[PDB]
Amino acid sequence: FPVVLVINCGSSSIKFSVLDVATCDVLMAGIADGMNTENAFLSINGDKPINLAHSNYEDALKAIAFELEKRDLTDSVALIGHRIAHGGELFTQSVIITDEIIDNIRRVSPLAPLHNYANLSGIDAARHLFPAVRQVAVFDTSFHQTLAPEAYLYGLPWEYFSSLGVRRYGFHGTSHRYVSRRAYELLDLDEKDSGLIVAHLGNGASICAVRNGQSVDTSMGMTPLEGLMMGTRSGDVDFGAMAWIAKETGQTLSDLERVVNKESGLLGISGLSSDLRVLEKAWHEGHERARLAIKTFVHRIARHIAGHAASLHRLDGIIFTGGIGENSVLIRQLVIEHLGVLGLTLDVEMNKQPNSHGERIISANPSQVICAVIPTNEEKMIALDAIHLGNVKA
Amino acid sequence: FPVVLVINCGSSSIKFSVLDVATCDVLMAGIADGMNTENAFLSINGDKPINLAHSNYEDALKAIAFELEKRDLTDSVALIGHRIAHGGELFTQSVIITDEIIDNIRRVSPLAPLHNYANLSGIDAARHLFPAVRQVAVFDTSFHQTLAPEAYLYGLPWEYFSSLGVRRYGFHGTSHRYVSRRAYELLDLDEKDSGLIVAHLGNGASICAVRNGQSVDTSMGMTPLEGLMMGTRSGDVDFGAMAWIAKETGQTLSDLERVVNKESGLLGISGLSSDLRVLEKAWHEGHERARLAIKTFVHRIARHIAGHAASLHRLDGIIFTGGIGENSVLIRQLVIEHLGVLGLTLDVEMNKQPNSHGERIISANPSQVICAVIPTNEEKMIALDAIHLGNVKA
Ligand SMILES: Nc1ncnc2c1ncn2[C@@H]1O[C@H](COP(=O)(O)OP(=O)(O)OP(=O)(O)OP(=O)(O)OC[C@H]2O[C@@H](n3cnc4c(N)ncnc43)[C@H](O)[C@@H]2O)[C@@H](O)[C@H]1O
Ligand SMILES: Nc1ncnc2c1ncn2[C@@H]1O[C@H](COP(=O)(O)OP(=O)(O)OP(=O)(O)OP(=O)(O)OC[C@H]2O[C@@H](n3cnc4c(N)ncnc43)[C@H](O)[C@@H]2O)[C@@H](O)[C@H]1O
Repeated sequence: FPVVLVINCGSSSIKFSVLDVATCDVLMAGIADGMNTENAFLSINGDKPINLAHSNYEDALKAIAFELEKRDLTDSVALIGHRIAHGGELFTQSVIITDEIIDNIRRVSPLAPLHNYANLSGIDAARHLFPAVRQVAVFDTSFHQTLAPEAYLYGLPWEYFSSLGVRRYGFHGTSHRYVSRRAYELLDLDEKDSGLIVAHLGNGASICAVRNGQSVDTSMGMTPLEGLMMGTRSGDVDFGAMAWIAKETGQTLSDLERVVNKESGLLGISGLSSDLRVLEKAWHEGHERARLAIKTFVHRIARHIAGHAASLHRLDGIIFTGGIGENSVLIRQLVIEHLGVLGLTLDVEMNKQPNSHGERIISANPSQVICAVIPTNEEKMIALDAIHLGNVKA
Repeated sequence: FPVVLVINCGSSSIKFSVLDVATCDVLMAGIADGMNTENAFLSINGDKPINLAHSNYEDALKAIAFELEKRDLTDSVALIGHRIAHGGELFTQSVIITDEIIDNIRRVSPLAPLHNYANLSGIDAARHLFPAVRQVAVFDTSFHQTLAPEAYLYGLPWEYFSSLGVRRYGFHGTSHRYVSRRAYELLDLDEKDSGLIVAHLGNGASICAVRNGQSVDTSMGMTPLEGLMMGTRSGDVDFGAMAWIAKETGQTLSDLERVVNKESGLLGISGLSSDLRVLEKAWHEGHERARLAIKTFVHRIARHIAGHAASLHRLDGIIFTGGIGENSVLIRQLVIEHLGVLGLTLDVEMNKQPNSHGERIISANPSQVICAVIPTNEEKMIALDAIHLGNVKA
């Protein structure tokens, strides 16, 4: 009864899950949190916030490793999956982790230094604690590697691309990939003659155009800062505006980077919260800046969905996913009503249904494009990649 | 036989034209150039590049004022029209210039300091040299003042909007307005139940969604730096990318501002020229970076056209205009082929025709959206506003 241990070893946390290989069901989940800090803890299933004060990335996983052993799981771990933030141009698919892969992840790390050096910290720990276990790296950029240069180039001087690697990469690749594969079933589409837009709407948020099974445009950039407005991120912002602000307030690029990344977005406009549930209720209670944040948020989503549609030969489906996309009856409806130009017709009884109803269509019959909600499952996508790679000879 | 003197008094030049009131035809045109410099000259109709070494904004216009008098035109100048770069939120239409208007243009000047202080330099000169002549200010931002907050807000903290006025303004307002008014005739549309996208494609470039006669979205930002890739401007650029470059090369926000504004775009990608004719031929001659610049250029136009379409209830027309939009058979075709998702069908015999054929439809009958080329005429739009305002009592 083999299992897969999935790890996302972020800048300040290690989220993990243990999935059964035969059914891909979660048997255990958890989050080590407050990493590299004095107050570090490990909450499995939100059941016993066990203190692990002053603990590194390997300590957290050595904690977790014991918890699997306390449950006799350690000896069924046949595979380990690692979520990697950034694969630059080197990674176009998931790979069995070897010394070469480590070097290569290390080479692309300058593109996402905070997050990639935490991913490597996690691989290092896992390799120690599970030496006879095959391990697999799954990159959030890799699905977007099929973008053409016209879709990934910035209008900067060519020098910045060829010597410094400045180009669009895009993220949420594992979600976009997973969700698009699931849409071909739900919508009864032929992958190889199909056109989808996937709106991954969580705390971080991005659109992806998937033409014939392949990503052909996505909204995030070299960094997660491009495209949609999100929880705390501004989304697309006029560089001339940012330069004008600099002069006016004395702020530096670094300062404004923090603002754009940590204090902007739903949080920034509303002045209340990055949380959409909080803001939905605030609007309901007559809050005006909450209403503006959401309307702005919706408008930028509508605008990118339509804009990413231009990279398709035909639009068969729009799929919503993520915490916001799976759960917000309002935002889904607002966005879809903002896309009447594309011929969309919402079915509000279908749109009203909670996420418990799973993969589900939410558009009427007259609708020229199918709209659906498809809960993402990144941990399952990582495990399926791991399972496949478990049959390989290295 | 009254005439209107139209002036665009830019950062380094004064373009002018003299239009007949009864027919709106150009009787005289010219460009004072190399302003605030040692080598300053005045080329009327490209006929006698008259040297005017070391001359201010009033000297240039005093030169021009004499040339009108040498042609007995000075005494038929019934109206003067001034092109203003930026009207902030104060100007929503064209106005008879008074002391109040001057103060107000001066108040909004921090939003576009280079260009607005040159506009005021031009008003100052014209007011002196033509004291009994009614004068009119026409702002490139004013047409976009009908944008809703959701369409003009950035995802920055609310503070930056309410105290510093950081919002989208958009430009090419006079062109977008002019061209959209002309499209209602060409396409036999009712202005009040209509949806247009106008692609103003020149050296500077922007899209505008015009719903029921009103601008509801546009691609430029607080500054001309947002949206489309253009001649020397990058267009939309990931702020995270720009911050990453800063760290890597030691460059400042100011440095990167210059790069983004003056060295990027068609120029930047190709390494050859900001000129599209040069690049069309370069591609034809097998040049790869010329081909990439154009493809990138086209792709970002297609993406914004479709994205601005989301702000319409229905898409009746896409209109091309500007030096590139009026004259590039290739780019028009490429862009339209990149929008097959919207149901466009090009008529290539119609698309092949040069600009001499004027306002013209370039789409087939099956096409679900009419596509057209409509030569812009900003000087005529300014004069028509002036003519109307000549009937007012101040
Ligand atoms: N610089 C960088 N470079 C490279 N990689 C980087 C990076 N920075 C970060 N990364 C990486 O990017 C990856 C993804 O990061 P994120 O983009 O931040 O993660 P996410 O997909 O938004 O998922 P999350 O769980 O945070 O939000 P959820 O969908 O629950 O959605 C939460 C939202 O859903 C809403 N919601 C939930 N239920 C709701 C309901 N019933 N109604 C309305 N809203 C609801 C909530 O209110 C909330 O607003 C991470 O691995 C991270 O390490
Ligand atoms: N920071 C700021 N804030 C506020 N306001 C500001 C500002 N900076 C500037 N402004 C103002 O914005 C206004 C507009 O500026 P711009 O945006 O720069 O002007 P434009 O509309 O591009 O017109 P231009 O004449 O330069 O180019 P054209 O259409 O001929 O098109 C030229 C192109 O067409 C191409 N072309 C011509 N014929 C062609 C053919 N046959 N085939 C292919 N291409 C052709 C050419 O190759 C060339 O590439 C100005 O008043 C300016 O002062």
